[PDB]
Amino acid sequence: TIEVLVTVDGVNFRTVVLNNKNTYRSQLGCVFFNGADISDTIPDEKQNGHSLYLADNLTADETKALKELYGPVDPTFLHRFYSLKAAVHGWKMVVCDKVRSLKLSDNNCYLNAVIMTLDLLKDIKFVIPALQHAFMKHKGGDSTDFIALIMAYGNCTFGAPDDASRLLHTVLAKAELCCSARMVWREWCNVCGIKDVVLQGLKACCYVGVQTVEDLRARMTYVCQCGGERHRQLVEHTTPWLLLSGTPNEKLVTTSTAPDFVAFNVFQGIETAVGHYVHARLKGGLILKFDSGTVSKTSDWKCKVTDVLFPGQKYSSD
Amino acid sequence: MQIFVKTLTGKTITLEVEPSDTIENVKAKIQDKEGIPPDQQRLIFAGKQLEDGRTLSDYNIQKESTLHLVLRLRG
Ligand SMILES: [Zn+2]
Repeated sequence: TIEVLVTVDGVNFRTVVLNNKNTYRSQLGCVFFNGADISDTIPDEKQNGHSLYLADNLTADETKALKELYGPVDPTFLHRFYSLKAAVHGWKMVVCDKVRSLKLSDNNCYLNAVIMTLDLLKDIKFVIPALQHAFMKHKGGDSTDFIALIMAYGNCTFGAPDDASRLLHTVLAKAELCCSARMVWREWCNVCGIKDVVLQGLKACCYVGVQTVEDLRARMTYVCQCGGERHRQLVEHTTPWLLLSGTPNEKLVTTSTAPDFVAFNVFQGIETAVGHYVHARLKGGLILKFDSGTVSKTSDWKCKVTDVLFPGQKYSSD
Repeated sequence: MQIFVKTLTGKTITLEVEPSDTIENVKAKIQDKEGIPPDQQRLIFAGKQLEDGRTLSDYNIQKESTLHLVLRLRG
């Protein structure tokens, strides 16, 4: 018989004794030793002195610590995170032209688009400790934990291609601004009346449905609660940066009089099959195409853009 | 209550839903009407992406609101 440790946060442990007549799964549950799923083996000796990592069948105190560390999560979040964290150990962050990027492997080009876009967002942090922990860790040269986390939260499967925008906004939904930003919408209906709506924080910096600032400021039209025509228009907006996102749209990106945006992401291929993501920025007077480990620095591109990042905002409707 | 879902075709369909209904629950109803799996559905409301775990009332989605269906890409 052996005696091992059990943790879920890497801080609080509990001593557990398991018999060699039944496996970990039937005695203790899903566990990871040295970054490997040993939850179907028989207790040995090198683990009879070190610690494990539980994933299911937690205690009331562990579940408590889980919520403090990981926030409200899926019942399988722990298992998937351990599995992914081990799987993405082989990945590496290169330094393509004074910018870092995720090297292409196991269909992770979509993750490259997300991270490289995240790295361009000023003054942001995360509510969830583990996420913020892994984030600051990422800023310093090791990004294994952070990558595995955002894959875990976005329910990304290792090796499978996925949506960059979808993951980016799922991540930002768990982030907050370390500064201030406001967004004022004027809604009006000829029957019900004029109503101003104010948005403040990170939510004021992101919008899905448009890709040009002009379209964001254009009068929008939808249905009021009464059934009649309702309208909406941005009349005040101040942010450190503006992230616009929409369906892949084929634009003629030219650096001849470079447009307002600083960076943008591109979806290549057909959107019904499996395509390819390329992160692009604007350095100097030329375009920089970052292809998950590569740096093409041509000055013109006819491509299908997805996410478009703009600088700080300052707008009033006169 | 009644909400609208701008589909991929360009048409608008109409769903009868409750404020307590989860985003996933809505996606299930969209599946039965449009034939699109919930996994490959992205619902957008006034610029905000609707995360699965939440509900309609969570995102302040009341009657006659319009959700936008966007196809989930594979890159
Ligand atoms: Zn009205």
